[PDB]
Amino acid sequence: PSPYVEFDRRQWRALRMSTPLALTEEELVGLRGLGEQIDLLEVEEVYLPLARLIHLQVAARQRLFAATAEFLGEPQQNPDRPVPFIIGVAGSVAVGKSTTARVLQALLARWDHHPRVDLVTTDGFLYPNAELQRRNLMHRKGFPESYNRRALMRFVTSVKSGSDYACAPVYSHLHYDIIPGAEQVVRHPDILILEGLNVLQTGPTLMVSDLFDFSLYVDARIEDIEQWYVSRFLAMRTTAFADPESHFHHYAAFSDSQAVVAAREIWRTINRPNLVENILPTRPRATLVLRKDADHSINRLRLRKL
Amino acid sequence: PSPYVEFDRRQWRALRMSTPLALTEEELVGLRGLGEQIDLLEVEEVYLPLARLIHLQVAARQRLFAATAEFLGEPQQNPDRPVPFIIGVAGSVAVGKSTTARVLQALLARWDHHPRVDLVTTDGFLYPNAELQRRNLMHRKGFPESYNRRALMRFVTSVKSGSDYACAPVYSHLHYDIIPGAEQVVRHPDILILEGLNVLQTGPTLMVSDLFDFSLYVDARIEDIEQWYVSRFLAMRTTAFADPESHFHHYAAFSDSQAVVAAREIWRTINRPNLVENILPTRPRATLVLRKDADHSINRLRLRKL
Ligand SMILES: C[C@H](NC(=O)c1ccccc1C(F)(F)F)c1nnc(SCCOc2ccc(F)cc2)n1Cc1ccc(F)cc1
Ligand SMILES: C[C@H](NC(=O)c1ccccc1C(F)(F)F)c1nnc(SCCOc2ccc(F)cc2)n1Cc1ccc(F)cc1
Repeated sequence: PSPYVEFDRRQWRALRMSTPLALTEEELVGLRGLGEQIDLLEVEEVYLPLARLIHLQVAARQRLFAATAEFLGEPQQNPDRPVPFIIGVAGSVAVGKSTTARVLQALLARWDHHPRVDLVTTDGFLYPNAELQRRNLMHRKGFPESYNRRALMRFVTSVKSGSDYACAPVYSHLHYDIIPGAEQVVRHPDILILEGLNVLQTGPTLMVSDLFDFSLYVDARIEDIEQWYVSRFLAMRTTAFADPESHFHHYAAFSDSQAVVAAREIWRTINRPNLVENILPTRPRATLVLRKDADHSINRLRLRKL
Repeated sequence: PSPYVEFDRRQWRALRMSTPLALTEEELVGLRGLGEQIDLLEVEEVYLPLARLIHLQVAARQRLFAATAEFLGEPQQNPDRPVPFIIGVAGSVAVGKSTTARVLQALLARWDHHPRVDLVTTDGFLYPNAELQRRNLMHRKGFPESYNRRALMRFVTSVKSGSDYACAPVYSHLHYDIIPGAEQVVRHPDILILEGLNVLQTGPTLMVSDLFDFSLYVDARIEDIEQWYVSRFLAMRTTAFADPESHFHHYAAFSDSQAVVAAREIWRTINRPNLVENILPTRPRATLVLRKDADHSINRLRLRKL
């Protein structure tokens, strides 16, 4: 006996969920438009039921806000609407956190209950390269201490406060650095998705996940993520690495075989250990774990018992 | 702005609040049953409203479980009813956690949504004195490592799993040790309250506060808790210390003056440092912070915005 309800591919797919849960052609066009060669069959058979389950929790939290406001005879110091409902998205580099997150942002905005949905990545809260250097942490980008934890906690707290205005900094992956002067403004959305390696990480004191209303961990066999990491790396030889401004131009194209080999070594030396030491242990902390098989198709969902 | 809604005493009192909330006389009689000279005016004027607020969260969770079971077309692997709703209660030694906990236990069982409310203290998860010897930890009794944290995690996990049967050990304060062979059995309650110094403490992997649905922190100025710790040590001269089976039986023989000196020492040397290091840093992780005046009456509630 476990604290999770477990579903295989078959039962999950088996949309007994008696909304004829099917997207329209307008929407499917829109969803192509996040093109990580996105498989619209998974969006409709898997991510749509998931947006639905999460929808039930957001709507529940919204009536609990109403009932509670009514009970407290709605006094001045109580807010006028619910604060943003915050979803955390965690997993290894290259498992597809960002794609999952973008898809949920899109699906969840479909309901009139919560149409304004924001997405922030914790990437924006890494220390600038210059600062990482000052601390001797360059070889540790994406490990817990390479993030300005205070700023990230201030950011999320302010969002949970129901501020009209919360600012995050912006990270360019192209430049391998924080963009000086850039800011993403978040203005009391109904939902805010927060995606990052570290979102479910444990801290001595108050931590970001203490402000999450729901959380998701994207999982896969460690070997399978290695393969996805390697492939994205070779593929980047065009798209990004090719660009002159790319911090990683000194790789831009140096033999497929030698790119495989370097990718494997960056994986084994940085990203894989960050996974074992720091990310995987946060897995049992998620409300929902999604396990994908070799070709990114979901084969197992574990959902915390309500 | 902050993540908290704040009430002072008068505001909380003002139960012109959308429902009449008064206790009946059979209720007030029952509530005297634990009447360590319980202030029954506070019980009806502060704790009743507090239990109502919590009830709203319990009932929300019950509906969400049903809306969710129906969306999932109710599978064999989803449980038939909600699993226990778990409330944590934390704060210093002598701050009145146990009283607080016992007053919400009886009050919450008032509603037919959730009549079966249990109470467990984490004291039952301290290592027995003998195992605490092997480890050189007798001087750290009540510090995070004096607990069998693995068994405490297993116990709370098993309850959140909806199992019919979960056993906690039993601590005797009289004998200053775990009673060998004795067990408290928990059998799928609607609500389980978990009271302890350590309930909201952080750790690297999964931690018990992950499995909570609501949590309370009982608060006061450190001066005042010292005053209550001291008063209770003196008072115990007559009561528990007087028992000849009392592990602290030699404390019965203490003059007032000697008792003040000794109590003041145990405090400023063991309990006060535990408060400052391990217990007080957990205060912002609570859903609700109850602050008490020197006289034991509540004077601030801080509640997390919904
Ligand atoms: C460790 C570093 N981490 C990140 O850049 C990073 C840091 C924080 C969040 C995400 C990421 C990212 F997804 F991009 F991997 C990394 N992990 N992979 C690389 S290569 C440049 C980015 O390339 C890829 C390749 C595949 C991929 F799936 C995502 C990004 N780096 C930069 C780097 C290369 C060599 C070296 F010796 C030190 C660093
Ligand atoms: C630090 C210790 N803590 C625990 O026993 C303990 C451990 C876990 C939870 C609760 C408690 C308790 F509240 F009872 F204090 C303690 N704190 N107070 C004492 S004296 C016996 C219990 O007396 C009181 C006195 C006041 C009070 F509010 C609660 C308990 N001890 C045992 C002890 C005495 C002398 C010495 F040198 C070392 C230890």
